[PDB]
Amino acid sequence: MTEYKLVVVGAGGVGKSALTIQLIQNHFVDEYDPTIEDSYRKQVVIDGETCLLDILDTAGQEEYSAMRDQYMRTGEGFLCVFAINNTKSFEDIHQYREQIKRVKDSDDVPMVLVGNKCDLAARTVESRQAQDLARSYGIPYIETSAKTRQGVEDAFYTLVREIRQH
Amino acid sequence: SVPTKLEVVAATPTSLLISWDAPAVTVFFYIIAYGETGHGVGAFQAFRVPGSKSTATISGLKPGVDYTITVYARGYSKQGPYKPSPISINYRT
Ligand SMILES: Nc1nc2c(ncn2[C@@H]2O[C@H](COP(=O)(O)OP(=O)(O)OP(O)(O)=S)[C@@H](O)[C@H]2O)c(=O)[nH]1
Ligand SMILES: [Mg+2]
Repeated sequence: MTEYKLVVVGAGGVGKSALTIQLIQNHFVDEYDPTIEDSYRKQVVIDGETCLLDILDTAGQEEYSAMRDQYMRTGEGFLCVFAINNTKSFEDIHQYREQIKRVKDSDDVPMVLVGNKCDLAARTVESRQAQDLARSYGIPYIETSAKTRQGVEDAFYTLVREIRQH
Repeated sequence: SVPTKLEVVAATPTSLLISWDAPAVTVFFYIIAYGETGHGVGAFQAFRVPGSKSTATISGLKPGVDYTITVYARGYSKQGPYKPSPISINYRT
């Protein structure tokens, strides 16, 4: 059975753990428990093809170079997550991508840009800015709510499709 | 709770300099979280600082607004993951 090693990366508090737990266990974690490192494995069927998702839920960036370099080397695809109420989380995306490209030695890495917390009223990052960034990288952009499940399955399955089509 | 003695040491209408007492164990990193007092789930911002720090600046705040600030310590020990309960304070402006 094919395995996909997915790595969720982004600033602290943007919803990486809540998005992962919604995909894998189908419930919303409302408590904030900052992550050190967590792995999730689940057998799924995507577009009729059975696979195992091995998802690494990482501590918030910026991580120590030595640790970040290890999961960027082994990751096959990256969910780059910001929160639409955190402009710093959005601005930091560019350097996360540059670091993944440097470790992979490739400008073509399977990646999806995720704008999370799209259920919140008071947004500080516009969709237009994020769509323009994702287009500049040639990668998909999707807005998600771990709370309502809007876009969650689409974001992870889109990342698996990016790996399969690489 | 870890760390201890969380306080605002300097404030402007848009910024807070916060300070805390490090525990007597090695901390890998801290998370600083801030939002309006009584905010709904997810309605906050957070950033990571290295475990060597015992201060942080929070910027881009609205003048005359009540904020809740929370600090989490994270790391490892002989016992396993180090995930103590956070410490919080409230501060206006
Ligand atoms: N309203 C809302 N809240 C969310 C959403 N996603 C996550 N949250 C909330 O924000 C908080 C942080 O989410 P979490 O998944 O723990 O962040 P994280 O990115 O894993 O944080 P870290 O481990 O890097 S420090 C939690 O209280 C969670 O319930 C969302 O889509 N909408
Ligand atoms: Mg987490």
